[PDB]
Amino acid sequence: EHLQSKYIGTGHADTTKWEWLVNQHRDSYCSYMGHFDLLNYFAIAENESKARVRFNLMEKMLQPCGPPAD
Amino acid sequence: NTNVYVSGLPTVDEFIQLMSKFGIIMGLCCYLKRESVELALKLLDEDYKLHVEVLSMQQKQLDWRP
Amino acid sequence: EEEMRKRKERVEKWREEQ
Amino acid sequence: EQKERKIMKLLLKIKNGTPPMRKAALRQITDKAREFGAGPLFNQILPLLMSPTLEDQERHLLVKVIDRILYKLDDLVRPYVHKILVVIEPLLIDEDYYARVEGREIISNLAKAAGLATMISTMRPDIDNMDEYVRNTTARAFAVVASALGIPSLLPFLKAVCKSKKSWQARHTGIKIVQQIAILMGCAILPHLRSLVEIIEHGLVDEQQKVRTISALAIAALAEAATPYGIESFDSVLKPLWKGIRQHRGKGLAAFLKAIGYLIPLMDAEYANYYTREVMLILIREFQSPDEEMKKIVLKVVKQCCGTDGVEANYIKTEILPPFFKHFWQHRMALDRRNYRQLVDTTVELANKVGAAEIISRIVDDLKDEAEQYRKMVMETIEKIMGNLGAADIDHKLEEQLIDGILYAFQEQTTEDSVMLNGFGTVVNALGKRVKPYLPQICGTVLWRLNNKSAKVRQQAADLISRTAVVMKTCQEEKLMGHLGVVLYEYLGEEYPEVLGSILGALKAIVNVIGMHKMTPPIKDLLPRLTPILKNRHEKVQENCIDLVGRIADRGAEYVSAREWMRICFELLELLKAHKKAIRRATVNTFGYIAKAIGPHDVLATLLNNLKVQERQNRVCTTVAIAIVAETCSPFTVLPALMNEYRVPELNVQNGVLKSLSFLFEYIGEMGKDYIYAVTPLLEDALMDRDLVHRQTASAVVQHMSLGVYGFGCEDSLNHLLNYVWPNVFETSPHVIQAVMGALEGLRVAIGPCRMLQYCLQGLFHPARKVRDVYWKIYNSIYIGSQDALIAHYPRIYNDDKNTYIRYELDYIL
Amino acid sequence: IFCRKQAGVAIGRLCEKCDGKCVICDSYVRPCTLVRICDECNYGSYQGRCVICGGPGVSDAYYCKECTIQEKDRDGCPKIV
Ligand SMILES: [Zn+2]
Ligand SMILES: [Zn+2]
Ligand SMILES: [Zn+2]
Repeated sequence: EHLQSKYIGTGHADTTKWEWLVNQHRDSYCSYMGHFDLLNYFAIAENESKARVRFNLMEKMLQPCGPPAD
Repeated sequence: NTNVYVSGLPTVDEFIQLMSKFGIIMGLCCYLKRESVELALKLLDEDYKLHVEVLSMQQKQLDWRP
Repeated sequence: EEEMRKRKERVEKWREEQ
Repeated sequence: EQKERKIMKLLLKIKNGTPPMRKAALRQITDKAREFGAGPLFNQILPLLMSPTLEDQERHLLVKVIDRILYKLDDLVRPYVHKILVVIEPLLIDEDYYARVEGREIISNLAKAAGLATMISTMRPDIDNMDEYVRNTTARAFAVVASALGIPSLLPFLKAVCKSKKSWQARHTGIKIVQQIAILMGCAILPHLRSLVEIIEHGLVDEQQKVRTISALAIAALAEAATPYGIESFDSVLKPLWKGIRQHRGKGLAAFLKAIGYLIPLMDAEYANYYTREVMLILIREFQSPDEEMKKIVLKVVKQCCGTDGVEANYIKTEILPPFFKHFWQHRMALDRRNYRQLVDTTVELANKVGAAEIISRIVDDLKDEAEQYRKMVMETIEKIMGNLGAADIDHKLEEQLIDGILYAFQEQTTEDSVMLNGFGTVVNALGKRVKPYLPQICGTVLWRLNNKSAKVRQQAADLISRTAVVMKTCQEEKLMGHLGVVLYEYLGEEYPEVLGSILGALKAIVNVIGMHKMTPPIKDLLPRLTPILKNRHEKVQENCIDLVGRIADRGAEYVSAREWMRICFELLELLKAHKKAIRRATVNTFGYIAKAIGPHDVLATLLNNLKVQERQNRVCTTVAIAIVAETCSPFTVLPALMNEYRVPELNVQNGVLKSLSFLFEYIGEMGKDYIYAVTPLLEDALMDRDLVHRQTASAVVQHMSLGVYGFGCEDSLNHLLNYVWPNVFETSPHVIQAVMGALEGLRVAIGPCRMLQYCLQGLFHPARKVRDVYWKIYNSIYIGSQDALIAHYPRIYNDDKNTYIRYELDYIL
Repeated sequence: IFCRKQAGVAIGRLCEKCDGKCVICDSYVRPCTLVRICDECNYGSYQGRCVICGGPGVSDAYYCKECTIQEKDRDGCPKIV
C-alpha cells in the first residue's frame, strides 16, 4: 500500500538485489549501533575501541555493498 | 413445520412486531426457518397471558455476506 | 405518622434557637 | 493585473475544495510571493482578514498563508508594516482565544520578517497616543514583538520609554509592555527577570498615580509568571511596596496589595513571616472596604499569604480568622457570584492550613440561617472542606451542629439544589460510622422529601439515597433501607424518566446494601415491575434498570425462575449493541450475571437457535452474547456446542459459528490458550472450504486467536494454521484479502517475524509480477512491524563480482 | 483515510454513538492505549472532534489491546479524514 512509502527500507515488485541488500546492511549497522552487547562482541573480536567500531559502522552506512549494479 | 398458532392475543400491527423477535417472518404465523418455533415455544408462551402451539432474497436475509 | 410531626419540629426548633 | 486575478484563483483554491488543491495553491502563492510583491499581495489579503464573514478555519488557513509569504517576502514588508499592523492589532484584543493566538502568530512572523528597528519606528508614535485603547493594543503588539525576538533586544527601547520624562502616557505604556510581556511569556521570563524588574522599579516611586498603579501591576505579573522562583530579582521593589502599602488608598492601593500577594509565595519562610505581618496591618483595614474590586484583591492576598509555608497556623487562627469571619461570612456576601466563588475558595484554603474544625465551627451556625443563597454558600464551603479533609478533626458537639443544620437546610430549600445534595452526601459519607445516632432523623427527612409532590424534589431525595445507602447499612438497616425501598417501589411507575432513573439508581443502591432475603418489596415483586422498564427509551432509565436487574441476577439469582431469566436475556440481547456506551456496559455485565443464574447450557442452546434465524443486526448481537457466556461461566461449555453447529451442512449456520468464534477469541483474550488445539480442526475445514466468507472469517478467527495467545506458547498450532492461511494470499476479493492480511499481521506477533520471513523469501523475486506485488505487500507489513528483529533472520546472500552481500561482523567468533 | 501526521500532546475524543470503539479497527473490545492526535486536527473547530466521525467528543478515544500489541498506536494521528 502507498503509506508503506513513509517507511524507508520497504520494497516493491521492481526492487533489485542491490536495493534490498543495501537496506539489510544499513538496518544491520543501525541495529549494531543500538545493541550495546552486539557492539561489545565486535569490539572484542576486532580488538578495537567501541568508539572506533561505531565510527567504522557509520562510515560503512554510505556504500555498504559497493556501487549500484549499473 | 414453521407455522405457529397463538392465543390470548390483545392487531396485526402488534402481532408481527411481537413475533419478529423470534426470527424472520415471510392468530397464525409463518417463520422462514424451523428454529423460530423452538424460540416461540420457549419465550412467547406466557409473555394478558400469551399462549402458543405448533424466495431467494428471503433466504438471503439469513446470509453472512459482508 | 412521624414524618410531618418531625418536619414541623425541625423548622420551629431553629426559629426558637434563633 | 491578471496575476492579481491568479491570487484570487489561488485564494479560492485554498478557501474552497479538496486539501491537495489548497496545498498546491499555497505552494504556488508562496514561491510566487517575490514576484507578486508585498504591496499588491497585502492590499488583497488584508480585506479578507478584515471581513466579518470569515470563519475561524478560513482565518486559520489564511494565517497558514500569511506565515509563509512573510517568510518569503522578508525585508520586502518594511514599507507596509504600518498598514499590515493596524489591521492585525485588533485580533490581540478579540475575546476569541483562537482569533487572539492567530493575531499573535502573524505579529510574530511579521516581526521575524521586518527589522526590529522598523517595528519600533512603526509602533513608537502609538506609545505617546492619548487613547488608552491605542496604548493597550500597542502594549500587546510590543509584547508579541518581544516574544518572537529576543527579550534582551527590546530592553534598550524599554529603558528609554520608562524614563521618557515628557509624557506619562509613554512611561505608562512602557510599563504596560513590561506587564504584557510577563502575561504572554510565562516562566520564560525568569532569566530576563531582574532586567525587567530594574526597568519598572522607579515607577512604584513616581509622582503619577497611573504610573504607580501600572508598575505595581507589572510587578504582580512578573511575580505571577516567575512563581515559585526569582525572589532575588524583586529585592529592589520590596521596600517601595511597603512604603506604598502604608501610604496609598483606593484602587491605587489595591494594585500594591495585588503585587504583594504574588510576591509573598516567592519568599523564604522567614521573609514570608516578616512580610505577611507587614501586610495584615493594612489588609485587615481593607476588609472594611466598600469596593468590590478591593474585596476581590484582599481575598486573593489572604489566599496567597495563608497558602505560603512560613506563616503560622496559629498566626492565621489568632489574627486572620476573627476579622475575616466578621467581615466576609455575613449575608451580604452571598449576593454576587464573583465574590461568592472567591470567598468560598479563600475559606477552603484557610481550612487546608488551620484545619477543618476551626473553619467549619465558624460556618456551621449559619447552615440554619434564613437566606437560601447564604445557606448555599456555607453548604458549598462545608462540601469542599470535608471533601478535602474528612471528618477526623470534627468534635462530637460539631457533628450535632453540622447534622442539625444540614437537615434544616435540606428541609428548607424550596427548589432542588445540587449544592444541598452534594453537601448532605459528602458530610454523611465523611462521617460514616459516626452517623449512626442521627440515622432516624436523616431517614425521616429523606422519606418526607421522597413523599413530596414535586418530580424534581423526589429526584433529589432518590439521588441522596443513591449517594448514601452505604452509610445507612450501619444498623436497623433492614428496617430503614427496606421502607425507603418500598416507597421507591411505588415510584417505579414514574411519568418522568429523569425521576425513574433516580428511583432505579436508589433501588440499585439498596440492593448493593441489603441481604436479599430481607428485601421489603420481595424480589418476586421487584423483578416483574422492572421487566417493562427495560424497554423504556430514556438512557438514564435503561442504565439504572439494566444495572439493577444485574444486581438481582448477581446477588439474588434463586428468587426467580429459569424461564423468567431466559425471557430477560432475550430482551437484553439487542442492548449489547446499543449506541450508548453506558447501556452496552450495563447489558454486558448483567447478561454475564444472568448466564451464571440460568447456567450456560440452555441459554447457549437458545442463543445458537437465534443465531440461525434472525437479521444481521440481531445475529451479530448473538455473537456478542455467546462470547459473554464463554468469558463468564465456562468457555469449555460453549465450544462443544459451536463445534456441533458447524457439523450442520448449511453455509449460513456454518458461517454463523465462524463469526461467533471470531468474536469469542477477540473477547476472551488470554483465555484462548486452553482452546486453540480443540478449535484448530474446525479452522482447517473452514479455511480449506470453497466459500469466500468461510475463508474470510476463519482468517479473522486466526487473527484474534494469534493476538490473544501471544507469549503463551501454542506456536505449533499457529504454524499449522499458517499452512492453511498462506494459500489464500492470492485471493482477489477485497474482504477475503484484507482478512488474510489481518491474520498474517496477527501471526507475525504470535509466531514471530522469522517465520513470516521464511514464508516470503521464495516470492520476493519470483518471475511473475502478480506474485511479487503480493509478496512485497506482505514483506512490507512484516518489515514495518519488526524491522530490528529481521536483522537476525535474513538469509546468507553471497557476494557478486561488483558487490559485497555477506555480513562479516556476524561471522566473527569469540 | 487516516491522517498520519506525527501525534502530539492532544488526546483524541469520541462522540456517544462511537464511544468505546477503536479508531483503527472499530472493535469495542478491551480499550488499552489513549489515542493521541496532531495539533492541526485539534485546533479551533477541529478541537474536540470525534476521531472517527468529527462529532462533539463526550469521551477519550482508546486504541484496543490488539492494536496496541501490533504497535498500531504508533503509525501517527488516527483522525479519519
Ligand atoms: Zn483496534
Ligand atoms: Zn491529524
Ligand atoms: Zn463519532
